[PDB]
Amino acid sequence: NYPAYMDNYLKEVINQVEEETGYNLLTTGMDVYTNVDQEAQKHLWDIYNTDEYVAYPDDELQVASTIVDVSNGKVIAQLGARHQSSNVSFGINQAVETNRDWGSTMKPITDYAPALEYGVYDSTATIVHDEPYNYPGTNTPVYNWDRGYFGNITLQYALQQSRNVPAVETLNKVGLNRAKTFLNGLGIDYPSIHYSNAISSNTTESDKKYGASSEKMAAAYAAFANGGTYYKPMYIHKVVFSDGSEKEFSNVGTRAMKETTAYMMTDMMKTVLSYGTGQNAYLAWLPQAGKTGTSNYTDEEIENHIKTSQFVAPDELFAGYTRKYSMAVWTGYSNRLTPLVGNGLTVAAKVYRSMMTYLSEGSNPEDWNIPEGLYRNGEFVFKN
Amino acid sequence: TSSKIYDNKNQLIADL
Ligand SMILES: *C(=O)[C@@H]([C@@H]1NC(C(=O)[O-])=C(SC2Cn3cnc[n+]3C2)[C@@H]1C)[C@@H](C)O
Ligand SMILES: [Zn+2]
Ligand SMILES: [Zn+2]
Ligand SMILES: [Zn+2]
Ligand SMILES: [Zn+2]
Repeated sequence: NYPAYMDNYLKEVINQVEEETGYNLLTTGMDVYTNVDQEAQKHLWDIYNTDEYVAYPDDELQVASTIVDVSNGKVIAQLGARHQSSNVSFGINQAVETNRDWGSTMKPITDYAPALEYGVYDSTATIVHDEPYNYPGTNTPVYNWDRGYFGNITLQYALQQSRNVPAVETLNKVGLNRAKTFLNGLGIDYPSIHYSNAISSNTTESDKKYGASSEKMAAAYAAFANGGTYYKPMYIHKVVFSDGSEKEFSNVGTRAMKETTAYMMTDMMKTVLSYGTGQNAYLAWLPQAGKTGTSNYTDEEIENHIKTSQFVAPDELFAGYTRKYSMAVWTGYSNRLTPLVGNGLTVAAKVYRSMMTYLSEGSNPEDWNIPEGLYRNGEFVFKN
Repeated sequence: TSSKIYDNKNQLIADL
């Protein structure tokens, strides 16, 4: 027997234990030590299932998120579902499932960071292009949400207003190989990477690790926060077997990107919260950065199943980090064909604010130090 | 048979 809220976390614990030790912890007696912050976790559960912290439009709107310790890669809270009036043990943990499109939140890790990393761009002020543009190799247009084109704009503003044209084109200038490599270093992969992926975590498999889940996004954005170091998500700290033996799990890092890249990305993403999209996640007293996401429906879907004139979406996403914690939010309905309307779209950002409020208040919120090889200028940062 | 789960503080939270 076990608590209501812990269901999702234990499921991953069991999965991780037998991946590293090869023992289903239900068929073998062993004491296992985890990274779950109980208070934080109960607080997470409280944001989902009350009227205290977030105003929901209805009882079946889903939220799914994962919170990581940026310094070691320890998942401290996870919750893939809200309101579960059918308690069957260890259900489908949506928080690690990848079968939903993370849309624009893929831009930072797939497009601009690698672009900067491999020195395709020199500054957060480099002028990039939002003009009529086509997916390379095809006569298919890359539309923006507003169907318009902002023209000549800076990289920073491009990320902020979240324009699809400069995003896609930037994937083309990085190269598809380089990008697949960069995503791997951030723990994300596709069987096959395509230009569509510059604005979508939409994959062909999702049989395993392919695509993006709140797990893999939290793990990726933590690298932005700590200066470019990816840690594999961890749930377990130590195992003690019946036979007295003990295996401790030390979580080691890998260089995902240069510290200057990690910084430049952070700096731009700061403006997302302040001047642009995720203002519903803005905290005046907390040094944080993020990217919003609003996926869309397919051509088939638009005509046959979705019937409205309004701004609608199957998924709304947020992916923010502070100096200490990384958190990635997914929102939507179990059946994708139920669209997100008006107020439903703010939930992702509001959820993050609420949970980030809790973890940060008390300890002094430290900002990011501008590191060797970068200097400050106007609204932007430049290299050397 | 019987397994015990402990949070980040090391306090028991689940028995499986
Ligand atoms: C990405 O998911 C999506 C675009 N990015 C966003 C977003 O960042 O939320 C949007 S909605 C956008 C509408 N608007 C005006 N001012 C701020 N915002 C939020 C679009 C749909 C890609 C895939 O198109
Ligand atoms: Zn609380
Ligand atoms: Zn409360
Ligand atoms: Zn161009
Ligand atoms: Zn292709």
